[PDB]
Amino acid sequence: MDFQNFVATLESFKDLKSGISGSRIKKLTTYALDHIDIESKIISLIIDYSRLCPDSHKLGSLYIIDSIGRAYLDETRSNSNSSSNKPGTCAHAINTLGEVIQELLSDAIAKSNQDHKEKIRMLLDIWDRSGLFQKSYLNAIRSKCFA
Amino acid sequence: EDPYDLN
Ligand SMILES: [Cl-]
Repeated sequence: MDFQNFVATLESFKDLKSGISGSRIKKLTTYALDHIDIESKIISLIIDYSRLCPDSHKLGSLYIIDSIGRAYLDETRSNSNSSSNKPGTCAHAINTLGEVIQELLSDAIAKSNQDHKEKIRMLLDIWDRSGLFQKSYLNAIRSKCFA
Repeated sequence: EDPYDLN
């Protein structure tokens, strides 16, 4: 599997009515765990995909972020690194996703229907409990959309 | 439906 299959895999979420496929998210995530040396490229791709995908797909874009984000997060706690400043590191990738997560969340909650708006709330809970993103960022989101 | 497991 090479980066073109990551792009192709990610491009194929567009033919899925739901925008959700656990097998393919598991492919992306396994790939993300094998190619941290190019995490910056993986990250802006999954960041940009959430900005550009259709409206009913925005939850699955945030599922892909949750899947890669929480596996990278499980590495920094097994490896005790906070290289938030070093490219090619799991610490950097989460730092990158965090700087844009609010803009992604405001847009994803905005363009979802009530069903998907609910599942985004479930996502805010896990991230709040996992420590994936700064709690202050999620609170700004929860205080304006889920309350 | 191949869904995403929230875990
Ligand atoms: Cl690490």
